[PDB]
Amino acid sequence: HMPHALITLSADITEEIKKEIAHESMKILSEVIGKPISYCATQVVTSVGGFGGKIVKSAFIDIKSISGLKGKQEGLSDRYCKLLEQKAGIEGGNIYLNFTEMTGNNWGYDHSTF
Amino acid sequence: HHHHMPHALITLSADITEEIKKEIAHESMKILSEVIGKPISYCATQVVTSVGGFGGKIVKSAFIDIKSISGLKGKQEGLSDRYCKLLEQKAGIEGGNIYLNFTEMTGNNWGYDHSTF
Amino acid sequence: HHMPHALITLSADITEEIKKEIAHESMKILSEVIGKPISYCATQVVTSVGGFGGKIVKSAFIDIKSISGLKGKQEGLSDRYCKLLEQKAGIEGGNIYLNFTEMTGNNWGYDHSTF
Repeated sequence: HMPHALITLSADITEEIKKEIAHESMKILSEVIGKPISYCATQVVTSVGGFGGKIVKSAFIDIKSISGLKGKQEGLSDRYCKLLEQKAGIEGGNIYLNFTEMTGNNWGYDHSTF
Repeated sequence: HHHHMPHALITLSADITEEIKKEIAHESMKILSEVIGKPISYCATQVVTSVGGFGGKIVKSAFIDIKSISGLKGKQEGLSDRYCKLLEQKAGIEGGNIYLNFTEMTGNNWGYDHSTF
Repeated sequence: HHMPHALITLSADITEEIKKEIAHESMKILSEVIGKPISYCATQVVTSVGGFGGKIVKSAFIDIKSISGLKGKQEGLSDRYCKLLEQKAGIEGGNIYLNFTEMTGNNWGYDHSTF
């Protein structure tokens, strides 16, 4: 399935906390999408962010994979919102998520495609 | 009367202050709300500082990823004009060094506050 | 008129100069493999904190987007970027994911307008 999470968040957090978020994100991907964690990936990007016209700690989480998302979107949102709430104090009302299934031909990994 | 949930992820490579980045995020959300037509409480924006190039040269540039649950069809031109005027005014980025993408998402692929749509 | 773009999110500890070199080479790769002139090839290099397989390690995610012109070139594109990131940033091929997306022109904005 090759799940990936690009997490763009604007909290003032330590680098350690960013690493813990990346770690928990890969665990979340494996547990909810159901694949072995060795193929789960995550990048955490620090941003300057706003929600509803206000500058507030917030996030956008871009989930992409070679299928495996259909029906699992709700569970992933609840896990990620609890995580960013727990590690960065970001409110659920200030987090957007996106889920996108990609065909193998448009998925690159280790010099090749699927 | 119809909920659209617009988002703009702005990746730009200008040398600008954090305050100017906040102003960009703020104006971006106003632009989204005014042009896509939704209440601004549902418009969101993240500004990401990058190292960037255009046309083989290293130059002030940006990539603006606009996403929503519909509401984009026909509004892309107006959005391109307002964002290019914004990044030019605040960061000095030329219109010829900004790319934008527009993507309409189905509700089931949109997460918010522990649930989906 | 393909307008290729590469958004490179990588978590290596590299200099700003090296990041410019990656962006510079990225546009050349776009121009050479998609077959277009480089004047419309564009790239952003974004520094992240990243992991692969539950561990924190240098890794990358590469978002390749254009108005078509990708169909069939993805294999070649993955090979060049994986070699580029290995050579300039020491990132292993097994810690790089890539995505390819063809956009219709009406959903492609540039210089105050669309296509």
